Amino acid sequence: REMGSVELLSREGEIAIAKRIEAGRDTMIRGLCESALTFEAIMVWREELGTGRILLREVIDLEGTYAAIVSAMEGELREGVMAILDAIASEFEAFRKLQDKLVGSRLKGEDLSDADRKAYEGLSATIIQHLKTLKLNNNRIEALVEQLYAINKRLIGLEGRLLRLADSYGISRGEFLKAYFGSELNPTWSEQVKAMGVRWTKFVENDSQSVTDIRSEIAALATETGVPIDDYRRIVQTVQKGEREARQAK
Amino acid sequence: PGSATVLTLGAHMCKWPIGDPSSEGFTFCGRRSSEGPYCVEHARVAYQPQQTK
Amino acid sequence: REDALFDIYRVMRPGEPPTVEAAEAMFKSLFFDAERYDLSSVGRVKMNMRLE
Ligand SMILES: [Zn+2]
Repeated sequence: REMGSVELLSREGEIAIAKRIEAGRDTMIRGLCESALTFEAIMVWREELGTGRILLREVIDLEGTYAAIVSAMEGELREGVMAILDAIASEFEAFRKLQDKLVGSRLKGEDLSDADRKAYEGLSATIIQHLKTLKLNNNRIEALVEQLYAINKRLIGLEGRLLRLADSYGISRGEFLKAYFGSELNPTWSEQVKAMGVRWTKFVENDSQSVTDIRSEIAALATETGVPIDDYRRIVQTVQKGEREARQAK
Repeated sequence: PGSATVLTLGAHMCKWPIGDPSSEGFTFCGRRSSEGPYCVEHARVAYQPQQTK
Repeated sequence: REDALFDIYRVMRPGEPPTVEAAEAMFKSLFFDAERYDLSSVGRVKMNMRLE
């Protein structure tokens, strides 16, 4: 009954569903190859590969390499991957340095605007272009997606706890994200956000003053363990959206 | 071509793909197609029209 | 007749959703089909004797 009265036979829409799955995979790959721990983990893991680690069949699919171009194809793709890693090592190091500088500026308060963001974007774009054209496999992609989902679940739990602690009198849950997106650099976010509303002062004093501090400490501890803050959130969000679209198409 | 990319796809919107996902320009319709994955005509053509069984 | 076919389909197969042509095909395969409703010649002669 569910199959019949509810589901409709997709006639000539198989190719459309395949294209939708391909688009979802493209979205997931684009969200993965960005300035976060995924690009660093895929770059650091690929640094050991090629010479003494698994260079092919575990990082980049052999079919995807020569798809647009067995023994000859294996050695050809291996040398190309090694050259790409050797050329992108400096870009990945610069991107990691820029991410560390941005995390320090966000944890201290000072805004790094003297070309720091420009250098970070320039170092991240090179790594993204190198990873996208590398045609990597899904083996490490699965672990990266799992780590991103775990980090996103932890962040969502922390945000929900903060919302439940701050929404006692007259606060809501949807405003917590809007407040933390623009009031995350300063450590006294709950103190410098008391512009209007009497419920905010009561929620910040004796209501959630310790909950907000615990959430900020957890976020600071999780930033060093993996990807930093303010950059990995949107990355995991877009990768989760792509995975959800792919699962819906399937 | 459509008016919505693969990222700005919200709920109650068309999802019929146009073009090649591995190409440069690949977007969807992105119109009022609530209560259905695709739009009216695309869902009709994809849902095995003239259903008599 | 469509309502009667739907009722017959619901009685025979309540879980399956009755259709316009599906219900008409069910009754035909049940009684109007000699492949399933294989009434022997003795049955037909007994019917002809009971009711002329
Ligand atoms: Zn459409």
